[PDB]
Amino acid sequence: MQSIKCVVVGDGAVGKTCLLICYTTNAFPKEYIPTVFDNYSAQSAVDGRTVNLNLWDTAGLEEYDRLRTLSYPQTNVFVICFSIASPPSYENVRHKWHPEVCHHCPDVPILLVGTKKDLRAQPDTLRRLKEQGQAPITPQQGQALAKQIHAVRYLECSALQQDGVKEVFAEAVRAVLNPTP
Amino acid sequence: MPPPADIVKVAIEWPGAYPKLMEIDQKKPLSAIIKEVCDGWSLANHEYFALQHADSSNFYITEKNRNEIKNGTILRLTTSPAQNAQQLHERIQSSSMDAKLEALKDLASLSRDVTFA
Repeated sequence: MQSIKCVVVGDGAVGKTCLLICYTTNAFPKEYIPTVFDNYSAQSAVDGRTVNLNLWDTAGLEEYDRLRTLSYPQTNVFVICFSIASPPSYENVRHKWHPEVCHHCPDVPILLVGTKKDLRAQPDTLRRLKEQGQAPITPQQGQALAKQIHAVRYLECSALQQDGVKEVFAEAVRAVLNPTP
Repeated sequence: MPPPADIVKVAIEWPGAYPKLMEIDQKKPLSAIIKEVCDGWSLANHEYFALQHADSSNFYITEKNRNEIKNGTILRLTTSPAQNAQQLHERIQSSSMDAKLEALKDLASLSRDVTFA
């Protein structure tokens, strides 16, 4: 019944606007429309507990660094989307997200979902990544990264296929209910 | 045939608290808007709350300049002007110098409205 505040962040150019449009209209537009900020208040009850999903859209622009960092302290939960097979994404995450969230608040549950996984069926991105001499991230290193960021259980959901998103939210709520000591 | 414009999106922020979403129709009188807000948020004493613009102007909603409201704009809830005036008057003769300083600064900054003056 305890409604908890939420902040949704992610890497640049990942499909935040598409996700927001899908959430607000139950659609899937491939067109990209610039978005400054958004906030969705959803009344969803899981396991008999009424918690309001206070969604927050964030911008990775340099000008709004102070605006983004204003709500970072004292945040109770994060929804982060990142590319699974982007070594630059891993480097940026290790440089910015994990050390800060670990040092500031050791007891803030964080929900992490990997994105950009349905591109395997498209040979275009495979050829683009092939010409630069880049290889996909090994599963063992990904699992080590997932277990080394103080995560009880790492899970991913598909947005294009609409599979596991509600399950991901439910398991995140359950983990918040029973977190690590 | 233009699509209906009776539905709008606006977030009402709070100091230290995250906003909540509701649809606001400016055609109806402000009393009806306040009553609907109180019904939605289950807040009593409807006369002790008001609305303001969180932009650079930092002004309250007025009948002559209410068209500045735009979708996707940051707006935060504030205390009613009557309560602000009462607390400023109480802190005019307060025992704290810093309280007097900040109260006078806020009064000087927020003295650009005619009806509230």
